[PDB]
Amino acid sequence: MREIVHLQAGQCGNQIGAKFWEVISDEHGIDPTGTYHGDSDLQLERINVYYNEATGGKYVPRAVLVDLEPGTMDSVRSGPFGQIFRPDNFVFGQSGAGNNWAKGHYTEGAELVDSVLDVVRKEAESCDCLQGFQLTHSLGGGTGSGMGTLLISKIREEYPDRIMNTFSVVPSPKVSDTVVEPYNATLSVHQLVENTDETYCIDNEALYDICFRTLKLTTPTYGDLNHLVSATMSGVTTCLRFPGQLNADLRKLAVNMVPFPRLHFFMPGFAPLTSRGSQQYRALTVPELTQQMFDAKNMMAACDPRHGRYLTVAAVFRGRMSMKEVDEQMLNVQNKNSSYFVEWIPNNVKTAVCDIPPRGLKMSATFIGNSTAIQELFKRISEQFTAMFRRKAFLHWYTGEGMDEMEFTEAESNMNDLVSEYQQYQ
Amino acid sequence: MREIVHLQAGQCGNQIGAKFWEVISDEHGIDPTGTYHGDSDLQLERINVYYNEATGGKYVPRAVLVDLEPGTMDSVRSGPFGQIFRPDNFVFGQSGAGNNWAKGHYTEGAELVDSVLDVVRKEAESCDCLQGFQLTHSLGGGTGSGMGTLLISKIREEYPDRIMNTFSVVPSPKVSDTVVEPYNATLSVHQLVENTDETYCIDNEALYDICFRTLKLTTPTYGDLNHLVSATMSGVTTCLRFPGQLNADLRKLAVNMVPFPRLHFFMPGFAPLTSRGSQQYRALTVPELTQQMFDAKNMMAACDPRHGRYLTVAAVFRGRMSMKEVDEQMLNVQNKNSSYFVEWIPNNVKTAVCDIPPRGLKMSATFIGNSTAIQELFKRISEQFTAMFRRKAFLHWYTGEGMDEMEFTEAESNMNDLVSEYQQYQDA
Amino acid sequence: MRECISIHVGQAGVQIGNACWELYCLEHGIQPDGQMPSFNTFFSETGAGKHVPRAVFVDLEPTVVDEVRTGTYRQLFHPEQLITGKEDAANNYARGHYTIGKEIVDLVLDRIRKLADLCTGLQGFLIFHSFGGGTGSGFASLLMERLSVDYGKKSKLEFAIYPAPQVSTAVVEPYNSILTTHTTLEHSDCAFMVDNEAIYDICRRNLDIERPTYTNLNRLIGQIVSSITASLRFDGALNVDLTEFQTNLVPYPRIHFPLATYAPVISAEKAYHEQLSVAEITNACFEPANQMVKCDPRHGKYMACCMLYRGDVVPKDVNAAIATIKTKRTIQFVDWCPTGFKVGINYQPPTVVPGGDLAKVQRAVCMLSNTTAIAEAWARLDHKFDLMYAKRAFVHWYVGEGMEEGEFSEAREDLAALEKDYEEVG
Amino acid sequence: MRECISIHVGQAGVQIGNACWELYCLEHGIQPDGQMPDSFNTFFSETGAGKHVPRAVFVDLEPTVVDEVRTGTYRQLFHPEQLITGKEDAANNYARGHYTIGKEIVDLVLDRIRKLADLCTGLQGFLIFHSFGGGTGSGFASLLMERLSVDYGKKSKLEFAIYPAPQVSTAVVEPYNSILTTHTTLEHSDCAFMVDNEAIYDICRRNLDIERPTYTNLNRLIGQIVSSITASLRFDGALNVDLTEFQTNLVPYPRIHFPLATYAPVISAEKAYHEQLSVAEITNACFEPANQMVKCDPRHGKYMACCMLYRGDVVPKDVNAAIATIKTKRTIQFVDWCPTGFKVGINYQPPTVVPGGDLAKVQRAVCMLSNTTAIAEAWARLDHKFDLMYAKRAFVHWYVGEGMEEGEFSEAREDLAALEKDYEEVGV
Amino acid sequence: DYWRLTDALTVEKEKEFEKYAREVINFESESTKKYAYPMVKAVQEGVGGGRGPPFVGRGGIRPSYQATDATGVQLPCFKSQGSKYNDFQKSKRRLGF
Ligand SMILES: Nc1nc2c(ncn2[C@@H]2O[C@H](COP(=O)(O)OP(=O)(O)OP(=O)(O)O)[C@@H](O)[C@H]2O)c(=O)[nH]1
Ligand SMILES: Nc1nc2c(ncn2[C@@H]2O[C@H](COP(=O)(O)OP(=O)(O)OP(=O)(O)O)[C@@H](O)[C@H]2O)c(=O)[nH]1
Ligand SMILES: Nc1nc2c(ncn2[C@@H]2O[C@H](COP(=O)(O)OP(=O)(O)O)[C@@H](O)[C@H]2O)c(=O)[nH]1
Ligand SMILES: Nc1nc2c(ncn2[C@@H]2O[C@H](COP(=O)(O)OP(=O)(O)O)[C@@H](O)[C@H]2O)c(=O)[nH]1
Ligand SMILES: [Mg+2]
Ligand SMILES: [Mg+2]
Repeated sequence: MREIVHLQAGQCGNQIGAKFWEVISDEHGIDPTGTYHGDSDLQLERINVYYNEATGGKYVPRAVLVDLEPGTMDSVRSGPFGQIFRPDNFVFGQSGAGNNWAKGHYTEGAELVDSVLDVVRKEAESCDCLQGFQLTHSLGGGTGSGMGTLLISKIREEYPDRIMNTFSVVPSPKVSDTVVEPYNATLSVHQLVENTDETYCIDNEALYDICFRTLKLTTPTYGDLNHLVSATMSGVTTCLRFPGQLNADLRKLAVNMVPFPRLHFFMPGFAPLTSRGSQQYRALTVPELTQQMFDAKNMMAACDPRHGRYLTVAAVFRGRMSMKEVDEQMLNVQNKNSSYFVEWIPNNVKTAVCDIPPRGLKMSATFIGNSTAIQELFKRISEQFTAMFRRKAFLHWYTGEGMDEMEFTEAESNMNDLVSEYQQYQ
Repeated sequence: MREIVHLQAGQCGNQIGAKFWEVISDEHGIDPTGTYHGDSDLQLERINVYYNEATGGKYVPRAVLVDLEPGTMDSVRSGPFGQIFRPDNFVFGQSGAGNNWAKGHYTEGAELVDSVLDVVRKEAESCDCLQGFQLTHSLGGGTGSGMGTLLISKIREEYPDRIMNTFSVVPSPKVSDTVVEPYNATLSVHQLVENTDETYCIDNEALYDICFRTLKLTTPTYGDLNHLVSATMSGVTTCLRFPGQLNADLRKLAVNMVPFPRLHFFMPGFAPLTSRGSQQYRALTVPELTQQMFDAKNMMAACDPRHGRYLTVAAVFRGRMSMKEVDEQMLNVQNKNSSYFVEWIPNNVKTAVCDIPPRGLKMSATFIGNSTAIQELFKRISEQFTAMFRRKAFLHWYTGEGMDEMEFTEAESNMNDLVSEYQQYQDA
Repeated sequence: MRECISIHVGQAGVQIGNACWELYCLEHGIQPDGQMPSFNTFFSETGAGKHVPRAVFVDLEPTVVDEVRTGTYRQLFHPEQLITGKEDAANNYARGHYTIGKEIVDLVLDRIRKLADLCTGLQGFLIFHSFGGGTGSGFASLLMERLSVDYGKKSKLEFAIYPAPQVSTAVVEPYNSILTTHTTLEHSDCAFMVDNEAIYDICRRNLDIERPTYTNLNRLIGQIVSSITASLRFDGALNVDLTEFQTNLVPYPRIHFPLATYAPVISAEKAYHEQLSVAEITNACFEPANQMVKCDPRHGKYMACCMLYRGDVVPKDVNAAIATIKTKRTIQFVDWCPTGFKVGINYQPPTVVPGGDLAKVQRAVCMLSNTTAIAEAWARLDHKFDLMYAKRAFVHWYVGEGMEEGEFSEAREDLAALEKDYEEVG
Repeated sequence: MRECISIHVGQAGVQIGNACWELYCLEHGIQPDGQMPDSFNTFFSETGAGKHVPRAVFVDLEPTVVDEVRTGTYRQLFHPEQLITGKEDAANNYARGHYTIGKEIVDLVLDRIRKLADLCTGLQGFLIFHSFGGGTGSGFASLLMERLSVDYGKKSKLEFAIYPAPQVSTAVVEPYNSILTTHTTLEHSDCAFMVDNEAIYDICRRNLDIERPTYTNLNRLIGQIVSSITASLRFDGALNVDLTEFQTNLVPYPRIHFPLATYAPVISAEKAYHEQLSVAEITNACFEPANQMVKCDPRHGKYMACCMLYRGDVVPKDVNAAIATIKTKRTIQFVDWCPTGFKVGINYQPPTVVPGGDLAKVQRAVCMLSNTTAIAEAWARLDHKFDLMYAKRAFVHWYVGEGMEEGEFSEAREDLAALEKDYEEVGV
Repeated sequence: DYWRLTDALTVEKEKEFEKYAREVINFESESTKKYAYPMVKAVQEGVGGGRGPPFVGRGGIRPSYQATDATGVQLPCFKSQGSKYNDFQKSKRRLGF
């Protein structure tokens, strides 16, 4: 009726989705066995969006876990909800790419699409009415950055009308763990602009900034980072799974979020993160959510929106509120920070309400927005890729795969054309 | 509705602000836990002036604690009312100023001004109708005397109409703890004249003199000194928080006070101060309050008003009273000591009544007045600052920060221009 | 499933392999018989339920391997795996490459062929030898040459003793060293050049042992190889395979010579009195006085750094240490690497042998920097070989063995060209 | 948080370290092993095994002095790598310690200070202790300031050291080292704490009734001085004074960074039995020339700045009363360019007592740091002696044979004529 | 009561692992007590990164104080008398009010 298939690419994608599938299983009251132990009828009313029915009152995630190395599948099923996934949905190869975009995209990509596409088509023919698939991957890897681009291109030909969201992981320049990282990001964003309806730019560094300051966690592991990135995309589709006073879904936002097809990159935002000491002195109010929402430190991307102009704003609220406060806070923030908003679009903010609160919490809010600050990231990649590509450095690994040299030039041309028309819209 | 945000600068400011947040917590019946344990409905009707709501029936002070040294906050937090303040309001750093006005105002303050500006704007946008902010600091420091001037300059540009009152601490010449204290003071009062609606000059030595004589305390600590200033300034807004026979506010006093914008320095006075032996033989009467107040010993500044001319007088009263004596005493003191009052303005006395008595006490009164005695402080600083600048002593500390030398002169030139026109108001 | 096969050659190869294998046995809990009272990457199961080391010890002298044959681990090891010769080269690359190799080339090749048949998915070939001994030089050269055409894609790691710049156990070592470099240039993927004198200085200075020995050195060699292989053996938040850290170490086909470092290395008595944390250990990895090759990277410029933490460690502290080391002007980077780090984390702390020297420590670090400061050692060797070849000393030995004397000048010119290429990078 | 690192130089530096750190162990409560059965972080550092490690660099050019510490009671208190030794010493030669022998161990010490600076997050300043007499304490010490000045331009560099006593002397070639060291304590020092042992000799015998004192008895008193300076940093107080606070309020010009210290009261337990201790009594002893720790009389000079550190059971009331009495004394002269030259500092915790010491357990204490121009006569005596040495060309062959130019002697001698002249300009 | 219920739930969930934490300490301290120091440091660290005294009114909550440029060093308590507060009532009878 409106179903989503959870594509999963890379070690980063596998760990992110594994934390995600646990989170909504808590939300829908699904045990590790796969049955329903929940209490409310709404906890099992629209669970068919992500789950598929099995005998014995059992439900299976509609996820296709893909990676080029089998060394991560063990840790996937070693986790809490490791046995909830169907084993036939696990698709993986033997030899990885070694963070080489070339190897994942072309050489060891060619044989593994057929197993992925057959599994993807099987879940595609399972549900009657698909809203769209969902893929999480990293732009600094060899499979998520590499292989991860290829299956997107083929499913656009196979399924053009379906919504295509990507919670990609953009590498950071201040903190980076890969030397060939700019080369992979150079050849992946070109695939993003051509074939993607919307992209969510996440950054691990800004996640690390939040936990140090906003949460003040002493020892933040990647599970904590996976907890945040699962929470925001849980807030994307909570209005889909549960009724609200003002309903919305992916297509309500995506149509309202894309003024022109070339621009589909957004930075998300989650309102109630407070440290344990911050729990003691607060009053839970909608203005407090909005105040923490627009503070530039709350963004988990690597771009401050105060240097850019704001194209379009989304604010999706999870729980029970009164919208007169919600409309007054959107109106208050629109007029006050007038310089940061574009003038050719009055009323840049889109609002949505989801009646069901997040589990364990009373009030929350989720935020999506497109601003001129995202172009700060792309040229920042260009300063490093061109520094690499001028001396033909690290090229024989790519050149040994079998492509020619103009692909870097056209990928460099595409994002330079991207930021140029992005600068014109400022 | 009518809200106040407390700006807190320096070790002096942090301690007195902590003392001030305790007395009104006792007044508004707020436990160190944070909830409300009071008995009277009027104890909780206007608590939103200083407190903000927190879930679970809790109220948080609307304070912004600032200092350049991190160890002062731990003394604030280890204080008994240390778990009443929200931690995000606390803003500080590890690099101090070393009693240098220049380091606070330019070098190290520039990295911290952004965060406190975020905090005060957060508290400003919280309340619907803000009357103004409130900063308390010392002129003998490096943070409150230093970057505290920089905070004031910014928020006047951001919020011009809002009131900006300062219970600033002016250093004493007879007892001092800093040699560059005239240097910081001369570079601070010039920031005061340009950007401040009203200022109250409290001297610690005058506070020291009072407990030497009026209270006869054997070992009064600075907490006692913190106790007087909190009680003095709680009497400023007791009419604001609680209705009275004749209501008044900060803007009611300030508009009725300031004849020309260049003059906003005053000496405050407090009525109910008696030693233990004085409690045995007394009668709580209106004249005794008025009689005690106009004696120059009670005053917490280092200026004798008998050497100057009282420009205007504001006298607010706390507790339930009649206006028969209140008017009969102010008229009596106006006529008797005519030479100490200017002739250009009749009826210099401004009066206000607050019905609610102070906690645990019956009668009280608070007074704010402008006189021609205040230059006894300013010009005596000029007897120091000029006699320290001509040889360029202690200048490399200030010169190493990157500023010029014309700034000392212009601050001095403004201070000589300040007194000179104000001299002219004495003989007018 | 990941597999690394040992191809150790020479007296150094045999002693180092016995070292590394006692560390592997104590790590995996295997008793000296080969019975357990993770492991599969090095061991292999048998019908009798024993665990079989995947090592090929090859030597031209019998006694070095007969010491193992009568050692404790005799029943643990394979009589067929241990390959011995009757007559040695006696520090003669020509003997080792032309006269004595062909007798047992076929036997060694067949042994590694059966080991590769036993393995299913081969990750790597770890090959240990020396640049001084005629055996460890010429035999290593020929087995690289044939192994390259036997397995084109399978990666070949090259751990080898380089002659020390001051102390030497041979006079005819530089001829073998200059003649061997062709194979480590055109038949190697990574090279881990080591001189003894650096480890000598390290163990005297830090470890307080005034009279160490070759087994004391081999303990640290086994420790660094174990820390390299720990990500394959056990779980980590960021597992690092061989392909990943070779890709983020090798920019060009001619530059595959990184320098290594292990920290912390302190005795237990001094380990009583200091905190060991991420910042201190990563600062100790950067000191020129702790470098295991006699050169100062401060005289050169780092252009790649692979990083392998181990034990009790948090990525927050990892990123903080990365920021701290990046904010240092004494440490330089080449202009074409704004981001030159390859970070990996493993959970299990490094184990300890009884009778060893390092104390048991909860967190450790292994550093692998590719820089341009290594070329000065090759320059010293070039001067020494030039003043060797000027008077044509010891030439008669090799000529009687039967090689062509122009190969000496060809190797000298080739290493000069390699130094010139390193100058071009620098 | 605040941290202090000791870079004591010389055998004397090793010995005062032994005295200081035993005292530091007693106040916080460190066992001889190093476990408690954060006031300690400024001196100690936590380990993985939870050991609290001294943050001092013991550096010496001879093995025997530091090896005694290696076999002392606190052998398992100090890190063995930290105690840096030298195989050969200079033997009362500045030149050997500054041009030949120092260079072998320059880096190894300089790697240590960096590693100690690694452990600390916010570093306040550096405590460097040495002696002007010994070659290592003069030669090796002079070079290290020159290098750490460019390594840490902003970090404070305190200097307690030992000046040659104007009559008694343990060396003949001491003035050559003493003169050639004065250049470094001018352009590579922030403060200085010159002391002759003879002044301590007179004070201890006169006051503490120990007719046969040893060097440890002296080092206990110097440890009390350093303890009093850091006491406001280690523990809370009404007026906490950090390192930068009194660096600013003691130094009028960059060329003038030589105050004189004074500690009081210093009296035996039998002596303490019969006499009352009060703030006025204990502060009056601080201005007595016979109790001064430098052989000069400030009554022959003028104070331009006095720094005041109250410790123990002290009250701000008696603080101001004592200041009032001292300001009313013609015997105490002040410069015309500092009317307020008292820098008040108040701490709560009383100074602890070491078993086997000389000071009895007292409740209140005072510390004095007065800069005056009467110190300049002591340098003139050194100029009087060293010049009459240097004309005779004696011991010149020793220094010239090391490899330094003989013209630096005249330049160093010429310098101190300018420093003495500058102190005369302030005296006008 | 909804937030009051969650307050008691936080007390409930913090307790249950403390039993699981404690039984390892008693099991580990079966041979020698010379070696139980890191447990005592671990179970006395407190809820959150705080160094000062616990607040019994709020349930032992230790709020942190981390606002210091990019460093964020936690504030340590130098330790003092920490005397009971004036209440403004003790002095008012000390001053006779
Ligand atoms: N690090 C280390 N080096 C060794 C060891 N054994 C030998 N070497 C080095 O190897 C060099 C000589 O070669 P060997 O390993 O002894 O013997 P080989 O490799 O079989 O070559 P040939 O002597 O010609 O037979 C010496 O210079 C040593 O530096 C060892 O156990 N550890
Ligand atoms: N206050 C004090 N001064 C000392 C002490 N020991 C030595 N001195 C002074 O230091 C001078 C000699 O320097 P030393 O510390 O003994 O030796 P050094 O500094 O290492 O220099 P060299 O003797 O050349 O090695 C003597 O003239 C004393 O005046 C001490 O224990 N306490
Ligand atoms: N935020 C986040 N990032 C992760 C996590 N796990 C891995 N990563 C990132 O993923 C990158 C490595 O991805 P990789 O395994 O090469 O991707 P693949 O080639 O597609 O399999 C690293 O740079 C990590 O920063 C996680 O749990 N959270
Ligand atoms: N009246 C009063 N004055 C105080 C108190 N605490 C400190 N002071 C004064 O404040 C001055 C030092 O302030 P300082 O810490 O340098 O201010 P900052 O630089 O703004 O932090 C001293 O001269 C004291 O007289 C107090 O509790 N009450
Ligand atoms: Mg051999
Ligand atoms: Mg000596």
